[PDB]
Amino acid sequence: LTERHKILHRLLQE
Amino acid sequence: HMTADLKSLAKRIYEAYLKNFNMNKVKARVILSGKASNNPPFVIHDMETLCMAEKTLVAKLVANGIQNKEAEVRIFHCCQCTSVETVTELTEFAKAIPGFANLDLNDQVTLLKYGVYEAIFAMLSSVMNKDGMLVAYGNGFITREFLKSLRKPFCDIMEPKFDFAMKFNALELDDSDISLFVAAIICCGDRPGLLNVGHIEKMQEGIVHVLRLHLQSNHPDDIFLFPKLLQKMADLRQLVTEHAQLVQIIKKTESDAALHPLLQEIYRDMY
Ligand SMILES: CC(C)(Oc1ccc(Cl)cc1)C(=O)O
Ligand SMILES: CC(C)(Oc1ccc(Cl)cc1)C(=O)O
Repeated sequence: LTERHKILHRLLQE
Repeated sequence: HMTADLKSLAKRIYEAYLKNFNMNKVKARVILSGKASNNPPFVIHDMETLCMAEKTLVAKLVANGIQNKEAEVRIFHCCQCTSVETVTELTEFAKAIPGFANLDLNDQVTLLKYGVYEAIFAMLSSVMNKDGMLVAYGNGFITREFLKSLRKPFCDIMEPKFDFAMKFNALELDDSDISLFVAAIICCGDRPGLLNVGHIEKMQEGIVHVLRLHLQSNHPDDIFLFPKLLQKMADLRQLVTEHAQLVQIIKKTESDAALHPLLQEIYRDMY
């Protein structure tokens, strides 16, 4: 589900 | 009654909200009432004023391949950029909610995927009145009637948001209410595909509990304000479901209306 939401995933980790 | 740990949860949610959202209700109402300044926002009410406003945005429009698209496509390219910014702010806001960052990363994505546009349309009410909405960080005001005047289907995008906003604004919420409301929207145990539903439901219960006690104290005469907001949460899920359907229709029948990549992954496989 994180492969399908790369940008969201990046902002969340940031 | 409201114990110390509950007051603290409400305070850090309110502070996270004031830190992360450039535009909020107190600032928007000052602009819309025009009681702090005789220099009102530039009004976009027809094609000519749109094109005047776009002379200012030229370098940004030419940044993408947008300056020569149809007006409908240019308008909602700028609305998308606003959405992207708000999603970015909402992501920071969520990570400041106690317990959100502890969740599995998959669950953080799911909560934001399904939550952000419910939060977006709730907070959009702050910058709307019956005649239009503030744009460009409060410097512009685009009229409701101009948006209704666009061609199908672009004229159908915003009017249901105005409809929600007029009823939502009649509740007279302030920023302290809205921050808790938005936090309740994000920490929703219902979302499709959530893994640790028990633990998220727990988290939501505490926030919704603080919301209820805060509302009873902040709006004591509006006895059923909490039930009204529960209903507004249901209305937002339906508002967003229909918005997603319209976005899908536009994405299939409109060759020139590209979706920003961040919004693309939000909408993909949504409803
Ligand atoms: C509110 C907004 C801008 O609505 C639209 C409308 C048209 C398209 Cl193509 C994409 C999105 C959004 O979802 O961010
Ligand atoms: C004024 C309008 C309708 O929308 C926006 C939205 C956000 C920004 Cl930052 C700039 C413009 C436009 O220029 O087409």
